[PDB]
Amino acid sequence: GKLPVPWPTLVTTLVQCFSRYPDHMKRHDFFKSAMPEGYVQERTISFKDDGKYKTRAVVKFEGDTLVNRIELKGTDFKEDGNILGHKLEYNFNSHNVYITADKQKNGIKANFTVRHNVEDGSVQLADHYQQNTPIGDGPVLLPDNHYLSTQTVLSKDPNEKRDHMVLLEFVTAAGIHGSASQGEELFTGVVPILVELDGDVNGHKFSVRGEGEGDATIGKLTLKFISTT
Repeated sequence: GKLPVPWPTLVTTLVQCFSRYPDHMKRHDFFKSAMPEGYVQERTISFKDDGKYKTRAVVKFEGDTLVNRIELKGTDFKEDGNILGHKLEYNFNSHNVYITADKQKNGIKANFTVRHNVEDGSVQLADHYQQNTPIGDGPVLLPDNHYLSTQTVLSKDPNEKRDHMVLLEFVTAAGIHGSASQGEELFTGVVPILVELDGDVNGHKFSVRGEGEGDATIGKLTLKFISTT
């Protein structure tokens, strides 16, 4: 049934291994280098003047499919804030995701602030702190400082009765001028994606399933998400 939080607030949680890394930046793509065993992605997302999401995801291949399985816990939300009050517009701004190497954890950190347009013309900030750690023992690529630049469109399937989100997204790496990892080569074509999210926000339980595909050569995601609550 109807999600207890707005769909746009879940976009960042719902596969940065599909980012387009230009040729001169291929040695800085941690995300693909960790595949197929994958990485743990953790965030705290602080909704300013409101509550927070804490998320933990395992992103890895299962056969031909790139799977993102997430547990999301939301706390400290206001009953008539922009999130539980469903006051956010159905769209998604462009952001820069600033990445730094975390040499101690053999992974990366990222920081960025999402801007969610509110229906009254105000803006709801969602401040993201992110950490990714590889699951496997094999070498990974630890990047120089750079960012991912995003572009997203949200739409609906006119034939879908369930609460859902159709998403199209393009992401390119920037901020820095043969394959740089074996894991990079698992992304050379179109790759099927499965996303499974289990959520609890202020005791409102929900789940989301997404399916679609990624084309990392052009930085493109095409996914449809359904509330499986």
